[PDB]
Amino acid sequence: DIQMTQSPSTLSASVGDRVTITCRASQSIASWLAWYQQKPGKAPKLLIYKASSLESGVPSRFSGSGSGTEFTLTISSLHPDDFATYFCQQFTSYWTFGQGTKVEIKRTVAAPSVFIFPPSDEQLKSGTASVVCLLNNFYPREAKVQWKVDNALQSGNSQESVTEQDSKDSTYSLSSTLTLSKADYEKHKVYACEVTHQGLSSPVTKSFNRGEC
Amino acid sequence: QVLLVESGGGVVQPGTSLRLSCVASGFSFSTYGMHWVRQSPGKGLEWVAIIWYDGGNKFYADSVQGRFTVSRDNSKNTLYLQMNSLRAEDTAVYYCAKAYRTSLDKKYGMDVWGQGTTVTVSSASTKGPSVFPLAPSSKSTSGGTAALGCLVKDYFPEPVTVSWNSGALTSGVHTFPAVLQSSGLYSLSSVVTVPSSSLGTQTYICNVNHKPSNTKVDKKVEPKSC
Amino acid sequence: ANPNANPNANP
Repeated sequence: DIQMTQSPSTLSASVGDRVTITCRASQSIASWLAWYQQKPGKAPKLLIYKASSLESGVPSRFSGSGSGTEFTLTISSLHPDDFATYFCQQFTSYWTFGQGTKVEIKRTVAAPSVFIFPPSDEQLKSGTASVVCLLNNFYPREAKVQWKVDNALQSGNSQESVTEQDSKDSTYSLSSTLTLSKADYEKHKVYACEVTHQGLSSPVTKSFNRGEC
Repeated sequence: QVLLVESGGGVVQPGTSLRLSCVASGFSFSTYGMHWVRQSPGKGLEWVAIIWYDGGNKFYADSVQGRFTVSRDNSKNTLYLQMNSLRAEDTAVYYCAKAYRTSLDKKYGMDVWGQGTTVTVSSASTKGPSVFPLAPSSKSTSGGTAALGCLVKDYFPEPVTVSWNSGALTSGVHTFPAVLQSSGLYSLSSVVTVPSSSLGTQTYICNVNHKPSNTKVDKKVEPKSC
Repeated sequence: ANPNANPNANP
């Protein structure tokens, strides 16, 4: 019944950096605060309990501080094993959690390779059209992908998917899928994918004409 | 060696009842309080319920109180979560967790969690996927490399597994997390980057397995002339 | 009982 908020929600840092995650309670919780680490597809693991007590086996580079309404989790020197999402939990008034802080690997800005794929004739025979735009090996994760049909911006007809950050090059990849009815699809000519990203000085557009691929 | 294993998750229709189980090892189960916590992409981590060591005191989150029920059979080392009147918001990974050890402390948290069991509340029926080619072209090429792939669309429930050339192709593959379509069905793409030189002399086939429907689709991906 | 009190045996 106490609201915990964390900041920042995403932290980008390099191996060996000192990183600091803060957690704020809406009201005093004394020292009844716990810090968890969670990696994708895995359960949360308790790192620090009652604000400052390191659990058995947790490396000493982790340390928690604070009491009342302000708490901090510090990693003295970041290891590749420490790139994960971190949650704070108060356990004095039921059990509530912060929204999480994703500590991701920092790297040079990388612009996306933009590929476009026309719908398969096999799908058109079934009466549906799906156009796919692919952004490959880009950093940061934040990217704008705008579908255009005869330069008309689309809204509500696309769905995006993004991979987890790669271990090797620490980049992301993203796919956006515009789904139309065969009859809506056969009504327009130029199908285009406009991408706005930090690594791009100007929005890049890849496009195909219906029937020309 | 404290260990908790959840089970009983699956696909259920809204308004039905599902009982989750949690099995304990490596500690005296009869002597510890136990928790249920759930996690959705959009509700973060949410505590659900707690039950006292002896099964007497039980407390619930307001979002589930009246619909869910926590219990335990200490003679079977098993914690239970009985879910009734399920709704779409109850879709989550459900974790069982062990209370922290007795001390002089007045307030108690949790220390060890299980790996989780997935509950999906869906108004949808099992369906095999339709696999559609993402053909390479001049519009899928960059600096001597080409991108090609497969659209795995309109399948239910999760998961699907994709391999390329029967597994003999493993480098350059990005398989994307499935999206839930407003139709209630799932769609995902899997793409691979290969040299443009190979398109003439190398066959690429995506192999899609969907065990719920016993489907195994082999779709060859051919270059387009554009 | 209070939810956050000792839920274990022999408090």
